[PDB]
Amino acid sequence: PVDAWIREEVEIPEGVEVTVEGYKVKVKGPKGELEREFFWPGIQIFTEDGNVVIYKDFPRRKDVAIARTFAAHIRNMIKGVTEGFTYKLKV
RNA sequence: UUGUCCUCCCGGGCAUCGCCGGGCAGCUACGCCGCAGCCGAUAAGGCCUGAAAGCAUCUAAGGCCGAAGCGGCCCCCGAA
Repeated sequence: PVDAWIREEVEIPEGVEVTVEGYKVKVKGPKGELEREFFWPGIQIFTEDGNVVIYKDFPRRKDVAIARTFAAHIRNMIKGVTEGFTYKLKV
């Protein structure tokens, strides 16, 4: 194990409410609702105060990578639900 | 229609069916009719999201397309 435990936090802005049931996380905001199932053996996701916490005991390199990508995905959900995304293409 | 025999005529036997021309039915080909391009998942490859590795990155987790190849539609045998 690279460390005793790993704990990644994702802050929740005022306009967004985040809920977790089992291994599936819901993010609701003024623009819509988003879902996703984040599963990895040993990683547990819960909401504490105003943050979403991805936590694991005695993680390894791959576990750390998985936790970081999960945090990035949750941040992407919050970003999309609170302003959304726009792509530009040139013909 | 040739040779021969039944005496001759008609009518017949044999000579590869005696030989030659034609020939329906049947069988045949050299004849004629019939043989779908659509769904599903993939290989190489082309991409999205994304960290390990505050950036980057098609890959580590996750997702989308993608072969005369693979599975189904189709045909034949099939209640030991």
